[PDB]
Amino acid sequence: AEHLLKPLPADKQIETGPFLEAVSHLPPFFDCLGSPVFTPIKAVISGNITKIKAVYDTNPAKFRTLQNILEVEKEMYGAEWPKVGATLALMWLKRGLRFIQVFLQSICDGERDENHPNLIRVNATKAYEMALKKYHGWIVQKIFQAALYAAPYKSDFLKALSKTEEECLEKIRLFLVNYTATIDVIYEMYTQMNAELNYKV
Ligand SMILES: CCCCCC
Repeated sequence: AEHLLKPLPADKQIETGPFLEAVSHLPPFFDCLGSPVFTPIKAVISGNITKIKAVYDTNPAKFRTLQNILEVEKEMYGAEWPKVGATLALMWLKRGLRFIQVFLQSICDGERDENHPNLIRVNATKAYEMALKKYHGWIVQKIFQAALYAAPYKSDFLKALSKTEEECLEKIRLFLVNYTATIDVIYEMYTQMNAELNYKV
């Protein structure tokens, strides 16, 4: 029916396996209505999940938590870390996840352009600016801007998730609870561990 993220534990040590399982339900929503223009945002999530899963699967106990991934790979790659392995993949994945969070939260808070109430371009632009734009050069920005501008009508977007709109929005707010908390904890980990990088693609 739905797929909520696990509750945050008190130690804030998110388990890798259930994390990957949960967020693996997110790329299909880019398909529930999607031309190839939206593939760039989808791929920031999808391609990066695949990279992390690959590392985790080699040794699930060693990479049991996301914190484990960072500390283990810091030991493994030394001074090349954190621009390496699953650490780098998750550094980008958290930004894709953040895009989704801000985009969905914006919609749920009833944020819109009064001139275009059935568009979601202001919501998508807001999310892009606060999640991803900072790490994007001019070339990649155009690629993403093309996707953001091709966004579907709000009514079609909500319809697709619900295959009322107010009841749909209610369910998104519930999903956003543990989803938002989890992402914030991952951002905070990256800062705490000095794993965050600022280079642009
Ligand atoms: C594209 C994000 C949709 C998330 C479904 C709750």
